[PDB]
Amino acid sequence: VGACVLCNSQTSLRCGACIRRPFLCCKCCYDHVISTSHKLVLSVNPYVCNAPGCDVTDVTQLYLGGMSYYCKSHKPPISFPLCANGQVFGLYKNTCVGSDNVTDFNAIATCDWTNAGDYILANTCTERLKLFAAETLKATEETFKLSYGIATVREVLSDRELHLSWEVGKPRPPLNRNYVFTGYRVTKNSKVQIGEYTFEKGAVVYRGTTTYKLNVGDYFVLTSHTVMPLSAPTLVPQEHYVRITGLYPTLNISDEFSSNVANYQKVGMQKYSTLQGPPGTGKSHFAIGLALYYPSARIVYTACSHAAVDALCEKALKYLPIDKCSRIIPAVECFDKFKVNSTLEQYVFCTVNALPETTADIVVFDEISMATNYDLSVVNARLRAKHYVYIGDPAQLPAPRTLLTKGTLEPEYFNSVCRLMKTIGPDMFLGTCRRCPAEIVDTVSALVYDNKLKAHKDKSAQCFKMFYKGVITHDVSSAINRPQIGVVREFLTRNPAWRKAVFISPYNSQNAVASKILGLPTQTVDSSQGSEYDYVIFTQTTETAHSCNVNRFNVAITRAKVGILCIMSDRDLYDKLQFTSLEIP
Amino acid sequence: RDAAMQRKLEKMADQAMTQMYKQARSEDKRAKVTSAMQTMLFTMLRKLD
Amino acid sequence: WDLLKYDFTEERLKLFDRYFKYWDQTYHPNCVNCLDDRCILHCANFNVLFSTVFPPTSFGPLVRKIFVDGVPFVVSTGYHFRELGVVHNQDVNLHSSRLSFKELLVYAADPAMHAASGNLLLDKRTTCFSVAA
Ligand SMILES: [Zn+2]
Ligand SMILES: [Zn+2]
Ligand SMILES: [Zn+2]
Ligand SMILES: [Zn+2]
Repeated sequence: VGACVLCNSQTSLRCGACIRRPFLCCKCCYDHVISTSHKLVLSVNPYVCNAPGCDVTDVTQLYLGGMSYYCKSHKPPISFPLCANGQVFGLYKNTCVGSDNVTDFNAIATCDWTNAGDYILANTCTERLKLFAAETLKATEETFKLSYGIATVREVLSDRELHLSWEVGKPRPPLNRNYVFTGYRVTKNSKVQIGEYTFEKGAVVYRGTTTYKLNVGDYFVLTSHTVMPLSAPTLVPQEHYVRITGLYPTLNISDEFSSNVANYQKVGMQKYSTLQGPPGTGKSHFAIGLALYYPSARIVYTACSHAAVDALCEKALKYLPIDKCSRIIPAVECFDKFKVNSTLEQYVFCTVNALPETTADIVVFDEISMATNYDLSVVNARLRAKHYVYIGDPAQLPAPRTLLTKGTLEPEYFNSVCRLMKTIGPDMFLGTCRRCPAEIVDTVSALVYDNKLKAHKDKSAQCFKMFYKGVITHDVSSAINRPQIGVVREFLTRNPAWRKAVFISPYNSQNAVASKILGLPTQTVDSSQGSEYDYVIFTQTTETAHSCNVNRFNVAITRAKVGILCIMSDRDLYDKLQFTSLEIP
Repeated sequence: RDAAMQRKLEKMADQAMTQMYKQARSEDKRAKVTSAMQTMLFTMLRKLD
Repeated sequence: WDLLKYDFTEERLKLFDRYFKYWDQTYHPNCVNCLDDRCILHCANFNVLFSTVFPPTSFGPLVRKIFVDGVPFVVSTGYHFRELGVVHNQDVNLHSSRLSFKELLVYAADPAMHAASGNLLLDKRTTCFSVAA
């Protein structure tokens, strides 16, 4: 029993062909089943013919025979069809509104999430339909994870390097950081979890959370989890106030957080606020000055990944009292300097999936770009706050979309908060970049910040760009550009100091080859987000949409604090770069 | 003919409605007692010392 | 006697050897191994006799610790009848995962958990052995 996701009318009908089994009113269920291939409908009892050895499950081909559902073949003389009169027979038939258009629901329910239009519709439909679309997309991703074959340790070459035998008849998932596996050991009549692992091509080099002496028999599977159903909206209704509501500012503040003080007051002006912080602008500084500006307020700091929550905890250790901070860890090594699992603490640092059902004065959700509507909705469901502070950057990386193959996802379609801060603009903005040199700041501000981001540092004269296509070779799930790595080698020989730089590439295979040949530390642009280095050497390695993405390029080029070398294969981004052009040797 | 075909149908439809209603009610009570029993066991175990 | 000793089979055979040495019919210390109902009665009689020897605190449910979802429980897995001897469960599950409705129903019925959680009782109003409150 439930409420029609399209009508909110109390209903006992669920669609059996939809993976999330959403609740639908009689009229909505009728229109959906007659407009798609979805013919299985669930009630308190499923709408299926109960005849012995009969397979008729279509709702339009079933009748109420006596006390059961029967097909036309097996029905008694006294029967009336399940699907008739423009409605579906079921509970609360009199109370039913229906919908003029079921196109959005039909598209969301029947889409395979392989087109950018599906995500656009998900981010632009009704709020209940947004929740349903997030549920469907996450469940589809979880199921698609099960489609991958099992990789078993066939022989151990050495430590940190393995040999894998893959399951026959099933595809092999890409071996990168986005696909974190889990090891499993063989026992008598059961199976035991031995750690979470990631794999790369060597033979496979494996990086595990915990070290082991694993041998033949252990096999690695991408762990999937149950998708709980969403109830709260991705965003609470917007309320604007005339006075600081529920907060009491401190009368003494330091110069470290003075510049944000006005923005802090804006936190009290509205139910929720959106913050756009470019790289190196002090998003953590703002988030912790919010607490220092309202010392009595109980604040919950949340982020999708453990890394961002750990960074928030690191900042809190720097400015906030340790006894007022508690890190919530569910039953991966994370921050372990706060007291563990203390819900009632004034400052509560926790990831999205491990949050407790609680209230707070302020809920600060960091790194909004990585978030999905699922995370936003579940955060609103578990946390009750007078004020919400969404912190991130639409110009940075979103959550990866494995099922998306056709089309590219724009920043406005990353999530509801992303939609707001891309359409109506962020509630407040961090306009000073303290990390990157002037060239990089100007480049990113002209690219994705509408020439608003300003440079704290001067020009470092160490920002260089080179236009070099090279040769692109493709392996199972990545791309390699050896001539670009050779150009980097020549640059390193002519500029030995740049050997302190960190190589960054959008492809894991290019990173592996660069680590093997150059000796530099290597980072994917996806994993480089949130970090910073003095010198950065970046090779585009392709001209595909993945490497030419403006958010990805911004993240890649904002990792440098002093100097950056850019080997560009795309002419558009190379010309966009405000760097000193270099000639190919 | 076509009226004795109908006025005898709302009776069986109404009783089917009532039946699956009480079946849903009983099923909900089933979940309720499941939750109560499990929480009672987990509360009584915590005293084990 | 040791409090934790529950199987007194050897003492039962010793007593039968001592006092009824030349009684032709065979004797089964635990009534599980009987051949049919008549042998059940015939062994139960001698067990009724011999059960007046052993301490009263060795008769009743036999508890064992079993973890479910990593949670240590205390559940009944066997019984020590005065007349039938020792009977062990055959489908005891150790280190199980989830408790269905039947499993919760059973584990909420037997006095194992209720007794193991309660406090010790001593009542002077009666003579029958008392367990707890
Ligand atoms: Zn459907
Ligand atoms: Zn409806
Ligand atoms: Zn049939
Ligand atoms: Zn016998």
